[PDB]
Amino acid sequence: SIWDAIAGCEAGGNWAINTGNGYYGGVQFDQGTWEANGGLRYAPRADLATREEQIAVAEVTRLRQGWGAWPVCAARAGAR
Repeated sequence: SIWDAIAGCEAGGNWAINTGNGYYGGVQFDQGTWEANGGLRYAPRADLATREEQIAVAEVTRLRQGWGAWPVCAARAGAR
């Protein structure tokens, strides 16, 4: 559950957060990155997808992009 720690850091654990800052949901995806990593299969934006679906897209993103996708929070979670 490394993603729960990242989501604590990115979003205070609110997987449905949508504050209008350019980023969405528990791990603060921008829209380009949600769609490029297959997110539209699940929901129109990351905050409209479930925690499990957001993690699924985040696993694809990490494999494609690395942890550099979450510049501080991945470190705070112990990440590779």
